[PDB]
Amino acid sequence: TGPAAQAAAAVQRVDGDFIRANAARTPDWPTIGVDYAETRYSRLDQINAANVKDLGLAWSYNLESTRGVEATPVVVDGIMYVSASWSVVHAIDTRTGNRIWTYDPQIDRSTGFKGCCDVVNRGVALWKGKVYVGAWDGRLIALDAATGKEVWHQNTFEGQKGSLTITGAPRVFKGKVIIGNGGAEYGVRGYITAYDAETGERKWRWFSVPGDPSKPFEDESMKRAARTWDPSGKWWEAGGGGTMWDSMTFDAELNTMYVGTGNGSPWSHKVRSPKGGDNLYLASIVALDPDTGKYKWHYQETPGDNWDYTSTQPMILADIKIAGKPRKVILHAPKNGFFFVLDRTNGKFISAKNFVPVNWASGYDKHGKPIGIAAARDGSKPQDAVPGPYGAHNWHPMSFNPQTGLVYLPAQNVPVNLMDDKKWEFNQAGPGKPQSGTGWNTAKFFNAEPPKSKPFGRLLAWDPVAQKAAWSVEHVSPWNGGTLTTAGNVVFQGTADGRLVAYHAATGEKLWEAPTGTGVVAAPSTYMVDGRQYVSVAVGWGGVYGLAARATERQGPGTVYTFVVGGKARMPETGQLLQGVKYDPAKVEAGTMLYVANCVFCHGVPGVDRGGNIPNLGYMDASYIENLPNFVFKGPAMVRGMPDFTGKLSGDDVESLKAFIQGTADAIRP
Ligand code: HEC
Ligand SMILES: O=C(O)c1cc(C(=O)O)c2c(n1)C(=O)C(=O)c1cc(C(=O)O)[nH]c1-2
Ligand SMILES: O=C(O)[C@@H]1CCCO1
Ligand SMILES: [Ca+2]
Repeated sequence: TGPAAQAAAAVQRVDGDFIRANAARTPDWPTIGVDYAETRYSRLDQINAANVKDLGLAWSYNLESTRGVEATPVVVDGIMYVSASWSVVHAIDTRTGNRIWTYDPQIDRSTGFKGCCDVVNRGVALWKGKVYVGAWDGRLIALDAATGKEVWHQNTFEGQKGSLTITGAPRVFKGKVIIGNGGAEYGVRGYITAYDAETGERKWRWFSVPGDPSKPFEDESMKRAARTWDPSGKWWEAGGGGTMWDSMTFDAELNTMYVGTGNGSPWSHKVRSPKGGDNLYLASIVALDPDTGKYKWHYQETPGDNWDYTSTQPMILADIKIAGKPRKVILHAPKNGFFFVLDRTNGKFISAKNFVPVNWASGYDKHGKPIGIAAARDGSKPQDAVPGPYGAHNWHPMSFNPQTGLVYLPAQNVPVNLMDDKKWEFNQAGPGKPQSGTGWNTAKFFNAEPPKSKPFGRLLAWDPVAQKAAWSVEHVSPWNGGTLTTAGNVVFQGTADGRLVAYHAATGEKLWEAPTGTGVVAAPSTYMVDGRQYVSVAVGWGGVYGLAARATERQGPGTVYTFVVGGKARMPETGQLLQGVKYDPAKVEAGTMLYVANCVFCHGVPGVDRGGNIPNLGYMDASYIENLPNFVFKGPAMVRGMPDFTGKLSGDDVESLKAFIQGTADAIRP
């Protein structure tokens, strides 16, 4: 009614000029990152360091999901849009806390296995009356802002090979809606595509890595890039990787957009490109002309990527003084553990400093190239990878407060040990090849020896000019949520252990907190409605680490929590180690290999891990393990994302899996 008409009117106003005008005072949060630079800085200061202790719950909304929720809500004139699990979009009237509409693309649940890292979505984009979502199955869908009905869709995977999915938020720059995809763990060729925002007509496409060099190159950037790959490994079969699954930003004055590119496929550099090569444009920040998609320049953060070191993590465009001169930069802290400051007018390196311990490089030289540590490229034997695949910083948003000059950065360590699988062949699944049973192709072996580093999680306030930490708050677990900062001198961040917390932006002192029940991964947003400031966070534990581990005992549905000074709304709202399953201990080794090939990256290690948004097999009732075939072949949980292993497991393979599951629980029992 009133909500639908308000929604139509509010979203109709969203365009480039609107996003710029929203800068002087930010009453709305029109893009997932507030502005095109994606600073995630609100200029609102009604909630400030002196009164944030009086925040209370204004309302909460049930997203009804059970898997990860990674999106920051966007809000214009009190009308909120946020996605949940399986690409479902919700439009919420913040004045009542009630649903306006829900759009469910009805993703085939049997395809949950096609993505490496949970069935997530990092948000929607708004533009001239429509809401855009990148769906799991490859559709870019434009929805009517008032009704949630589809206006148009594009099958963005048409004609492209491999296990592609979409998890990121689209961006709309100058009337073109742009989206990438995920899949480099499986073997795909990364690309982004731009479509007309009004009609959906395809406008341009840019691939981040070259195709078969015996075929015409799509553009000069591809011909140039081919000179940095060794064709003896036929990289184009597996695809090469380079997926752009998360960060994109835009500078309208420079008429330049920027995209972070992903890791190599397969992960092992010696397998992917045998004789060497930087493998452009993997692991880079790339600048493109937003109108034509044409390459302008790039800066490669990790040449010869060999550890799943994506550069897709969220960058922030900022204007800061360095060496006493004004510089227009890009701030970026990707998985590899270095905080980069780059010149956004030309891609020139300014500085890089590690923000956590690292063991693949000792630093960057004066030309902006890493100085490698040899052992890290020795794939012939197990080697701890620090930061490793989970990343020193993953997609969880960071934020920049220009008044303190600090970047509030979620940092962590999840120990992993890697070595190369020199006998890997693309799509040839087999025992011991990690998750190959559902299409992964990393060409690595994991934890052939136990990693030695210790896990950690902390919120860093990083000074990009001095390239050092101004303050740090230690958390109990890795995989804490994204951040928000505001002119009220506060920083908001949810924790893996189940709280939304506000800290003083200058000191890191904790000023306020509330429980969220489940661990939080998405970053909050803030906005004004009828003269009052609200802070909202969409809570749904998940993402790749959240599939298998957790730091709260409690599990519940995805929920948007919204706080205001004085709110009074009421808040909404482990196990036994498996024992007794009959098994043959002699089959534990065979079961270990079959389990690593088919189950580990969703169910974790039985008993050792406790379960995240997917339950751990070492804590299930014995009936599930005693009767395992009932569950792995066209099981009752297919509708929830448990794959069908028909044609993948046979004979006595399930008995071997039982032996590994009960045997591992028996080995660690106190
Ligand atoms: C992620 C893509 C998965 C892979 C790979 C495997 N499993 Fe799974 N499983 C997954 C989900 C999302 C679920 C449902 C969780 C819920 O209850 O909501 C499951 C569930 C199971 C179960 C319980 C079955 C049931 O009907 O309740 C079992 C026993 C199980 N899965 C076993 C299992 C094994 C042995 C796998 C490797 C062969 C395996 N799963 C892979 C997701 C994923
Ligand atoms: O290589 C890829 O294409 C790809 C895709 C995605 C994804 O789309 O979410 C992730 C990753 N890689 C990845 O390396 C990673 O650490 C990761 C974590 C998460 C998550 O949502 O928690 N997604 C992804
Ligand atoms: O790269 C991935 O898809 C994830 C990150 C952690 C392990 O595998
Ligand atoms: Ca990856």
